[PDB]
Parts: sequence; C-alpha cells; structure tokens
Amino acid sequence: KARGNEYQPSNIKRKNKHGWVRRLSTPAGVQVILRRMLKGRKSLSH
Amino acid sequence: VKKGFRAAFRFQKELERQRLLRCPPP
Amino acid sequence: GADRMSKWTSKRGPRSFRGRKGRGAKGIGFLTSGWRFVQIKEMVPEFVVPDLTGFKLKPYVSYLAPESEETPLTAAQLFSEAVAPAIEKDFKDGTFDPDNLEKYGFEPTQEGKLFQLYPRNFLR
Amino acid sequence: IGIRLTLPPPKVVDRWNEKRAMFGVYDNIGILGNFEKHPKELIRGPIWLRGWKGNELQRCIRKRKMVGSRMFADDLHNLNKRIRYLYKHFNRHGKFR
Amino acid sequence: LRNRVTDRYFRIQEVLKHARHFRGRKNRCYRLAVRTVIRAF
Amino acid sequence: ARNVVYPLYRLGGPQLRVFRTNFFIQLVRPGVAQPEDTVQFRIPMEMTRVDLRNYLEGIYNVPVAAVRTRVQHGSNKRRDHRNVRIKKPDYKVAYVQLAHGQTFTFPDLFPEDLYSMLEEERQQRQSSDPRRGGVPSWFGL
Amino acid sequence: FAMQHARKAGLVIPPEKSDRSIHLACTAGIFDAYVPPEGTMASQVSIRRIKDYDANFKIKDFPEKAKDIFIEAHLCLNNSDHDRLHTLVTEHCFPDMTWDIKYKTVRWSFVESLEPSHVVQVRCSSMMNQGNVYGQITVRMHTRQTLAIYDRFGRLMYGQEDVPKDVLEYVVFEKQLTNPYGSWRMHTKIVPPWAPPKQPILKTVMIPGPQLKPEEE
Amino acid sequence: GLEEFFDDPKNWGQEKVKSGAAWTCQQLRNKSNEDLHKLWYVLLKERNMLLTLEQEAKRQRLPMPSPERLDKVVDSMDALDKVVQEREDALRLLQTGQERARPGAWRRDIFGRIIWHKFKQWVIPWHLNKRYNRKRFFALPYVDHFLRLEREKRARIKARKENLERKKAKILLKKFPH
Amino acid sequence: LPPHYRYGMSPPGSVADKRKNPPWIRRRPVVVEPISDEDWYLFCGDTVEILEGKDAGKQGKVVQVIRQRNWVVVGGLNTHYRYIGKTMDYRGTMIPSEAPLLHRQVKLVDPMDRKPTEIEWRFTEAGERVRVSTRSGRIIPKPEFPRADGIVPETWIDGPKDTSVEDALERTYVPCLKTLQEEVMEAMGIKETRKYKKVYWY
RNA sequence: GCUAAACCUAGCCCCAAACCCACUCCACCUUACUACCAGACAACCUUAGCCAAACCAUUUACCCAAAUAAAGUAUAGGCGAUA
RNA sequence: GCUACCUAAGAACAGCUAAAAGAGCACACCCGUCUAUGUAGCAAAAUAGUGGGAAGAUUUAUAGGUAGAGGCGACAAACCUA
RNA sequence: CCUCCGCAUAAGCCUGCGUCAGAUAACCAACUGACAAUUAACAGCCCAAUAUCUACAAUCAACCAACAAGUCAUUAUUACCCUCACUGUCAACCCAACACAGGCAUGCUCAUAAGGAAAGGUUAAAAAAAGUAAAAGGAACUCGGCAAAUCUUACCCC
Ligand SMILES: [Mg+2]
Ligand SMILES: [Mg+2]
Ligand SMILES: [Mg+2]
Ligand SMILES: [Mg+2]
Ligand SMILES: [Mg+2]
Ligand SMILES: [Mg+2]
Ligand SMILES: [Mg+2]
Ligand SMILES: [Mg+2]
Ligand SMILES: [Mg+2]
Ligand SMILES: [Mg+2]
Ligand SMILES: [Mg+2]
Ligand SMILES: [Mg+2]
Ligand SMILES: [Mg+2]
Ligand SMILES: [Mg+2]
Ligand SMILES: [Mg+2]
Ligand SMILES: [Mg+2]
Ligand SMILES: [Mg+2]
Ligand SMILES: [Mg+2]
Ligand SMILES: [Mg+2]
Ligand SMILES: [Mg+2]
Ligand SMILES: [Mg+2]
Ligand SMILES: [Mg+2]
Ligand SMILES: [Mg+2]
Ligand SMILES: [Mg+2]
Ligand SMILES: [Mg+2]
Ligand SMILES: [Mg+2]
Repeated sequence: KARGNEYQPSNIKRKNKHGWVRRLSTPAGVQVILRRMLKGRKSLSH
Repeated sequence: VKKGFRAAFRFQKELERQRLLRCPPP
Repeated sequence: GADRMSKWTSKRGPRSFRGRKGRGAKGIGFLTSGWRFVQIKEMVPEFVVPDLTGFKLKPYVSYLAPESEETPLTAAQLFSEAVAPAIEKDFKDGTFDPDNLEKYGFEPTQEGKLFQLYPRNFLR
Repeated sequence: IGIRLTLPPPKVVDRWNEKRAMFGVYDNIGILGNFEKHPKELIRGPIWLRGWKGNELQRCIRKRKMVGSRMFADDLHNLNKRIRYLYKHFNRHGKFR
Repeated sequence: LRNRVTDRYFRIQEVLKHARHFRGRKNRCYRLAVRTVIRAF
Repeated sequence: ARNVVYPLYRLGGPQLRVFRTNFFIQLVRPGVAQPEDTVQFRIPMEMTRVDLRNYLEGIYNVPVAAVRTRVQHGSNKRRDHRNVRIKKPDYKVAYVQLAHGQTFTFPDLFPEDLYSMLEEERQQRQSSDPRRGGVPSWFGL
Repeated sequence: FAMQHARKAGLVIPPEKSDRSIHLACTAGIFDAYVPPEGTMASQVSIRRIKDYDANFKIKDFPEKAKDIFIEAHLCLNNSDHDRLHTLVTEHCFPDMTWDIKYKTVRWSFVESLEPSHVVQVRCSSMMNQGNVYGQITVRMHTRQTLAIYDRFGRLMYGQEDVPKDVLEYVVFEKQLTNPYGSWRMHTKIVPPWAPPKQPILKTVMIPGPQLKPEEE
Repeated sequence: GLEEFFDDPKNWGQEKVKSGAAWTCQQLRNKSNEDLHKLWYVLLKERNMLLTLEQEAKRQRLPMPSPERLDKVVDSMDALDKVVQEREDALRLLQTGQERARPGAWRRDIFGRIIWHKFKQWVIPWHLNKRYNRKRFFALPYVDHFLRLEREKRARIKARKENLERKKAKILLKKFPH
Repeated sequence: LPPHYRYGMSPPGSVADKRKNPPWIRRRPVVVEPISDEDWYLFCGDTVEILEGKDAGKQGKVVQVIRQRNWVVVGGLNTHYRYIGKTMDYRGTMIPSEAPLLHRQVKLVDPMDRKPTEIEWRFTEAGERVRVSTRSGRIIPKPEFPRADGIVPETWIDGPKDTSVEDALERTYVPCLKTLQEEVMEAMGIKETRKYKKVYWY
C-alpha cells in the first residue's frame, strides 16, 4: 500500500547479515573491510 | 583572493575620488 | 538507519544479547542444572590488607626532603649489589660451581614454584 | 565583489642574489669546454624530462616506460586511462582528417 | 586558477555609467543593460 | 584489578589473591531518599557486589549486610560544534544495606587587596544627582 | 548576584592561580583627610621618610610645581592630550575627571593666583601595600579661573569664558616612592561640606517621582 | 568506619587545604616492599576521599579547595606501580630473560597487518579447541594489493609533512634575514 | 589543545583564554623565530632594559615570561590602561596593564654597571653553566623566585598527612631477590599448600 | 543605512633524494573490540566489454626490466581499419 | 529486515445459525469493489462512507534459506528495499 | 465534549517535557549547560559421559466421531565438596526525510478507575468540501439508478 517502512529493525538480522564475522568468513567480505579501512571509515563493518 | 595590485591601485584612486566628491575639502 | 559509531553494549540487543553480553565483569563461577549458579572461594579474589598499627609513613611528602638524582633500578645493578657479595665471598673463601645455584638463589625451572614469573600466574 | 579595498604588501624582489646573478652560467660549457659535457645533462629535474620535449602522449608514454614500475597504483591507473583517452582523441578527433 | 581578471568591475561599470539614467532594473543590473546600451547607441 | 588478566583456576588449585588493588570508589549523596541504613557508591563497570563486600570488609573494616548493583547510561545526546556526538562515561552504582545498627547519613561538607581597593572605590563613589544636568562633578567653577 | 547566578547556571570555576600579580600605580582612597576649618610631628616624620626614599626632594618648591601641574592638566583636558594627562595624573583621578566630559569639549584658563598655593599636611604609607609604598601631599590653592562647557552641538551648558571667579580648593598629590620613575600626580579632592555650592546650570531640570507600581501608596 | 571517606571535619567549608609534595620514584625505590604495599592502601583511601569531595563539589555546583592534591596522589601511585613493575622486570630478566611477562608473538592476520598477538589462558590445547582455530592467522595473496595501497598512502602523508616543514623553514628564513 | 593555537597573555584553561580561543576558532598562526632552550638566556625576575616601543629607554624587573611567543612581561613598563569594574552600572575603575615584549626588542642589564650589555652562554671552569657579559666580562647570576608548586620550601611545616623528612629519607630496603607477593605472604604468616597447576597459553 | 563586502593563512600539487610501518595495561573472527573447553572446514583457472572498424561477426595499442637511433623498417592483418 | 516462495518451531480467530461443512450472518483481523475529497496532499498512494472473506487454499509475530547469464512466481512478462 | 482507545509485555531507539539557570503557534520547554537517575525474586545468561528406552493425538477428553495422523516422558553404570554471581530494568520512545490523519505481534480492560481536546479572535459574502430537511411528481437526468435513499422481483452471457 504505502511505502517507506522497508527497514523494520532487528539487531539479530542486522548483525548476522552485515557482521564482522560474516565479512571475515567470506573472502569478498574481507575485501570490503580492506577497501573501507583504506578509505578510512570508522565503522569497518556494521 | 585574486593576485595582482594594478586593479587595486586603480580602485583606490576611484575610492579617493568618490570620497572627495562625498566630503570635498574647502 | 541504525547508529554505527555508538559502541555495541548490553543495553541495545534483545533478551538474549542483553543477557549474554556483559559489561566487563570478570568470571566468578559456573552455571548448571537449571540455571543454578555455583561460585567458588578459589576463584573469588581475597584482598590482602595489612594492619596500619605503628605506621609512620604518610601519603604526602614535605618540601624539606632534598631532591635526588634519578637512578632507575635494573638487573645488572640488582645482581651486583645483592648476590655479588655472596658469590665473591664463597669464591675467595670456599669453592662452588655452576651447580648448587639454588643456594645463591635461582629458578632453572619456573614451574613447581607457586608464583610463576613467565607466564606469571599472580596479578600486579 | 571580487576587488580588494586595501593594497597588498609591496613585493620585495632582490634582483641580485645567488641564482639571479649566476643565472644561465655554464650553459655554453659544451661550446667552450672542448665539448666535455652537453648542456642537457646540466638541468636538474625528472629522469624522463632531461633534454627532451614532447606533448601529452609522448610525455605520459615516456613516464610509464621509464619510471612506470616505480609508480603508485592510482597514479599508473589514471596515467593509462589518460594515454588511452589521448590516443583516441589525437587520432580520431579534430579538424584536418 | 592561475590567470584571473581583476578589472571586471571597471569594464562593467563604464557601461553601468552609460546606463545610469535608464529606468527599472536595467540601470542596476548588467546583462539587462548590455542588451539596451547597444540599442541606444 | 581492572584491565589485568586473572589466573585461570581449575579444580584443586590455589586461591586467587589481590595485593595491590586498583579499584576506586565514589561515596555520593543520593538524589532519591534511601533509608538511613543505606549507602550509595559510584564505581567502575568491572566491580561486583561480592568483591565490593570483601573490599569494604578488609580495607575499612566495616560490617556489610547486603549489596545491590546498577548501571547508568552516559547520555550520548550532546553534540560538539562538529555535530559529533559526545558521550559521557558510564558508571556502575552500588547500593549497600549496612550492618545491624550503623545508620549512616551523608554529612554536609560546604556549610560556610585588589578586591578591597575595588570596594573602597565603589563605596567612595557618589552618584551624580539629576540636578547636576550631566555635568562633571570635578571642577570648582 | 554574580556567584548565585554562576552556581544556578553551572559556570563553576577554580580560582585564578598564577605567579603574576596585577601591578598598579596609585592606591585607592586616601590615608588621612584634612577636614578643613570653617574658614605637625606626623607630617615631619612623613617628610623624613620622603627624603629617605628620595633624597632629592624639597618642600617649598612643591607648591609651584603643583600649580603648574594643575594648570597644565587642565590645558591637556582642553587639548585632549590624554597620554600626557595620564603620565601626569593617576588612575584614580583620570575617570572622575575624564568620564563625563566625553561627547563635549571644555575651556579652562588660569588668570592668576590670589594667594600662593600652600602645603597643608603630608602622609606616608605603610610597607603593607603589595610590598610597596606611596606618599601623599595636600595643598590648598586659591586662584581665579574661567570655565565654559560646550555640549556635543557646541552650545554652552553653563559658565562664561570671559568672567573669572574666585575659587578655593584642597588638592592632593601622591607619588610612588617604590619605583624611581614615579612622579607626583593628582589623586583626589576633598570637596568639604561647609564650602558653598558652585554656580548652577542655565537650563531647568526635573526629576521622575516614585513610580507607583500598580498599587496605590 | 566511614569518616575516612572525608577529611578532617575542621577542613570542611575551607577553601585552601594544606598539602605536601608528591612522592619520588627514587624514594620509593630506596624504600622497602611491604612499606610500599601499605602506602598503596593509604593512597587508595586518600584518593577515594578526594574523589568523593570532587563529586560532591560538582553536585553542590562549587569548586574543590585543593585540586592538585588529587593528581599528586595519582602520580604517587603511578610512580609506585612503576617502581614495583621495574623490580619484577629485573627479577624476570635475571631468572629467565623475558621482558613482557605475558606470552605473545608477531603474527600476520588475514588483513596482512602483522601484529603482536598476545596469548590467553586456556585449559585445553589449541589443536583440540575449535574457537581458536577460526581466527585464521594468515593472509592470502589478494591482500598484498591493499597492503601496497596503504604503503603508498603512508608515503603520501609522510612526503606531505616533509614538504610542509621545508616550506615553513624556507618562509621563515626568507622573512628573517638570518 | 587544538593545533595552531595562540598563546596569548592569559594561561591555558582560563575562562578568558577559552572564550578568546574556542574549539572552533581557526585564525592565522604567528611567526616566531626559532629559539632553542640552550640559546635561551632570559629567566624571570632578571633586570631588563628596553630602548624602543612605548616608554623607550627604561629598565625594570621581569614579572614573567612566555617561552612560546618569546614574550616578556615587565612590571610597569609598556603599560596601557583598562577598566575592570562592572560596566553595567559602574563606569569601571581604570588600572594599568602591561604589554608583551620580544627578546630582540628587550635587552639585558648588568647588576653593577646597570647598563645594556649583550650576553654570551658559557661554561664556567668549575662547571657547568654560566651567563657572561660583553666586552668587560661579568658573570650574571640567576634571579631567585618562589616556585609555584611549593609556595615556600623554607617556611614549610609538616602537616598531619605529610611525612617527616627522616621517615621519607630513611631506607628500609633489603635486596632479598624475593617476590613481593611471597614476602608479603610470609610477613603475614599465611601459607598455601596448594601448588598452581600448569595451563596452556595461546 | 542594513544586509553585506574585503583580507591570508591553514594547507595542498608536481619533482628530486631517500625505502617504509608497527603499547610490549586489558579486550577484539561467538553478535568483532566479549577473561576460560574435543572442530578436523580450507587459495592456487585465459579477464571481458565499451569503443574504432563510420553497421558487425576475424581484428582493435594498454608496458614490465638502457634513454635516443635502426624504425614506425622487416613483418602481421575481413592485406582494412589497425597492430 | 518490504516483497514472491519455502523451512523450524509458535500464536490469533468473539457472538448468532447450522450443528458435518475449503457452509451462511456478523466483531476483531485481512484485502481493496464503488463514490467523493485530496493532487508540493495527513500521506513520494492517504481520509470518510460503502464493500468481499473472516475455522481456513485463512491471517500473522520470530530466526533462517533461494542473488541477477539469476531467484521466485495459483504467468500479471508479477515481485526481488518507494 | 470525545474516547476504535488505554495499561503492560515482546520488538525497536537510547536519557529524548525529572531539579536547577539561560537566551531563544506560544517559547511547559520537547533548546543549551550542570546535577541526579532504572537496585531482582521478574526475563536472559545452563545441563558430564556411554549405551539404552520412548506405537496408542489435541478438541473441558468422557461418549460419539473421524482424517489432513498429530507440540512434551526415561532407563542401568560411572564421576559429582562448593552456592545465587553477571546482564535489561528511565522516558511523552518504534519504521515512514517531520512532534506526520500512515504501518506495528501479543495478554487484560470492551466502555472504560485509564487517556484526551475538534473551535487563536471576529463577520456569518461568493465559489468549494462534509452533512441535515423539502411542497407535487418519483429515474423524466444520466452511457449506465454513479451517488444518496430504501430493503426488492424476475431473466440472460462468461
Ligand atoms: Mg528510504
Ligand atoms: Mg515483517
Ligand atoms: Mg546509519
Ligand atoms: Mg541487575
Ligand atoms: Mg570480438
Ligand atoms: Mg466460510
Ligand atoms: Mg461469512
Ligand atoms: Mg471496479
Ligand atoms: Mg481496483
Ligand atoms: Mg470464504
Ligand atoms: Mg465461530
Ligand atoms: Mg498472460
Ligand atoms: Mg504482455
Ligand atoms: Mg529467576
Ligand atoms: Mg521497564
Ligand atoms: Mg501493518
Ligand atoms: Mg481520564
Ligand atoms: Mg484546536
Ligand atoms: Mg481547524
Ligand atoms: Mg480560525
Ligand atoms: Mg422533493
Ligand atoms: Mg422503475
Ligand atoms: Mg433525458
Ligand atoms: Mg433517460
Ligand atoms: Mg444509456
Ligand atoms: Mg448506489
């Protein structure tokens, strides 16, 4: 009907989908961390 | 800031002319 | 959306995370048999407090004390000032060898000693 | 407004110092030094710019050919992109074709 | 930026001078007067 | 101690002992009215009620009956000129129910030259009456 | 109200701790007021201390320099020479003399001196003044001057530049002994009560009455 | 029992409290050991009292009388800890020849950023536990690119710094004749 | 503290200093000639002579010094005037306030000659520091000054929380080689029959 | 007359030369920054394509180890573009 | 983390007929037939009324899964963070 | 005068209308600075091993009655001293760019003991929106009984 409410928050789903451990388990998830520390972002993962 | 002072000199001349027109001495 | 810069904490999560996270408090016991906890007097710390009876020292020092040039302690100085007397007297009077070194004081094997030095068991 | 109200500080220009008095010296060293040296090894500068002139393409190709292995990643990347763009520009674009 | 114009004020203000007596926003603004001063000339 | 590794105890082993502790406590006046026997402390996030019990019993030699624990959240609302959030440090709190008849109460602490020259000048100064008409009160004529 | 508002707002501050000290050149107030009449050994000891701290010092020449300093300070007021006026006047005497005259000029000329200026008494300060000392002298002066005050717009508030009027005052000078660079400078005035009031102003004046907050009385 | 959380009540409401000089690490070295163990608890009690005074002062919205007293006792305890840690350092280096008093080793992480990984206390061996095996102390080839990139970045920052300080010296030597 | 900070007359942390230099302010820096601590030869309390600026050709006593800006604060010299009273209703009593002065602007003085004479930074034969005068050499001593930490080291009295000098200086150390914890244990008289068992480390 | 306007520093770019980094107080691969228990789980693969060829389908420069020159020669190529 | 579909283990469904029901009236609940308003709106798809179903092929909270040369789909070329 | 909302739990954010001072639809402040605060029994944070046992739904579970065939248990042996620690506990709060007329599972209340205020003031022009009432006629308007009103029959295509 009406949009905008796509983000129904859940900390569990968040930490599982965009988590340090998932990023470190998948190889490309290490490449994102490296690109991000190279740019200098404070939060390397979520 | 823009470099150069020839234009600043010309503008000082115009400013002092305007000042004389505004409050000319006797 | 959610905040990233704010540090993850026990407050933020659901029941499970709120219960499992912990705010840095160290362990004291274990948990078994229907959430029954068990602490132990061997894992509990025991503050060792001496009596202050007949105690002269005071937390602050008067300005009358003279300034002293700094001499940081070190191993060579310690050995030369503490053990060298025994070593040299036993040398020039009796006889010794690399053996009989525990007499002068030395732990060739650390374990078997209560207070280990590396890895050190005690704290501070 | 872009013009400035007050004048800037007057430039001090010492027309007589080390470089301005010694300027151009030892430029004919080859001509009146029994040709022991050419003036092109005199200039202090990059290794790929020493007695050599060229346009953008020539300069970038010379850079990557001579000192390209010592280049940083982003620098070599954008250099190759530059020479690619300049190749197709100089060869396809403009009048006189 | 290495080469920038400093006398734009004067080069526009001579035209503004010629255009002072005009009516409306022409006398004040520049692009509106440029279309008019050449016409007056 | 805080920020110090403990020795892992396993069955039939020695007993853990602290000699030079590092934990520091903040006796504070409460904002809410606790009973007379109660005391309130502000302490680090690492301490707990049992080690605080041993602490008070050994250091200050005071009998302690019960202890409750709380955590307070430092407000992360403040923002600098950079719009970066400033967080106040968190702190744990310890509510100590005292022994048989201690009945503690937080006591009162704060019940009770150029400056002299300044006040001398001030009490020497006299305000010009309106009859003067804004004239300086200096000249004689 | 400063401390109360500070505590209520939360602007808690520590005392200013610093080795530096605020140095001054004139003590506030006076040590001894020569209450004039309706018309001693202490001063002798004072002069002895003055001579001790500063051997090069005479008394009978003091009234001349005093009158000179007076008239030249008034000329400096006319000319607006505030730098030398400061060098010759103390920080206590500068405000009351130069505060209200802002937004307006002034005219003051010295016609003559009917009676010669005469020393009245001398006082010396105790050592407990920030580890320094200051000496005071009092001098009666009886002369004839003119005064004329034009406001912002150049119209006279009162006084006339042509007609002088006899005038009597008791001026007080003081000097810093600890430093050698200090010189005698005007400090204050006594304005005794028994003296008559000066000439009023040509303009008429009113005052606002008690403003009755909305409740009669 | 609890008055030791507060100074002498006659000092209450006083703006300036007397306080002595700080402790000297040389003095603590020269002194004994159990004397230092006792002085530790002395300084602990004093520090608790001072911090209670500070917090109550902030509560009442007033300043404290003697602020430097606090950092005095703090630096005293700091020098004490330093002296004792130096004693045990020398003792360890005499017995074994170890300086850090906690096992560690240089190891390369998956990010290629080699670091001094320290050791924890474990009951079962590393080859039998499963949690430790996942830490994956090694980097793969694709990380060398990013390592080179961060190296280039460090080079850029460093070169910028040197050029800037050279410019500073140049401009000040230009302005000043010398 | 922030970079490119301005060390004005007021000290750090003071209300005036923080209102003059808030955290967000970013003004131009100040160009000060480099001056090493070895080359520095100006200490507080020393007599100094000035020959330019306001009140040129005078001498006085240094009140303090700012080593960052190479500034000197002399009492009663180079003084402007400022009000201090509450300007809301009271006018504000006037008082003199000193100005800073540069080391190149100020000159030192000999105690005997009381004249401006340049300085050199030598080592006396007995060692190991001396400040010497120009053509006619005179050794220049340092000015005496009350340290800020202790208001008086001579007129000092031992408080209750202060320890005696004899107790502070007297040493009771014993090079026993023994561990602190163990020596504390046997000083208490306590013992523990249980031996610490081995554990892994990784 | 207001709104406004002006400034000159912070610093940065290209080169040269020179090789370069790590609290060693606690914590950080489980939901990273979380003191503490039995898993057997490990990587080694042609770059492609846009575009040019006036469409497109073979093809179409992109470094890898001395600057210049030989030489844009020998050669290759829907023997065309081009290499 | 919306959505299409699925997995694990859960929850909701008044009252009245019928008394068996992929049955009927009808709240909650789900959906969105019709009308008007609104159209930079209360809203980047809503509001009032009227409407279909509402013990089932029902609705729905929670954690997980299927990833684009693809998934999923009671095929509308639907849906896969406006 | 309303209340179809409320209370609380879960989920979610994280100090976000508590005290004190301040200037700054109306500025109680929901804005800034300091101070305090939410105290576990409630809920999370668990289970030594080996082998072994575990056909018979629920629906008041009784009868009847089935189909879509269903959410629950131990046992023998070995080892087994101690004890109650840690973590959430606030709010006018969540996702929709907003203090949004929108969306939001669960237990109780089913008209409230709880929670709220449609009208800033005046006049009562047009046009417009939402309703109420209407003489006689009662679809003649209209593409069409759209809408409103009332409770109504019969027949076709798919
Ligand atoms: Mg969005
Ligand atoms: Mg959902
Ligand atoms: Mg975000
Ligand atoms: Mg709790
Ligand atoms: Mg192809
Ligand atoms: Mg049905
Ligand atoms: Mg139905
Ligand atoms: Mg329809
Ligand atoms: Mg429809
Ligand atoms: Mg149905
Ligand atoms: Mg039913
Ligand atoms: Mg179809
Ligand atoms: Mg179609
Ligand atoms: Mg419980
Ligand atoms: Mg709650
Ligand atoms: Mg919904
Ligand atoms: Mg109510
Ligand atoms: Mg209203
Ligand atoms: Mg309205
Ligand atoms: Mg209205
Ligand atoms: Mg009708
Ligand atoms: Mg009909
Ligand atoms: Mg019709
Ligand atoms: Mg019809
Ligand atoms: Mg029709
Ligand atoms: Mg209808």
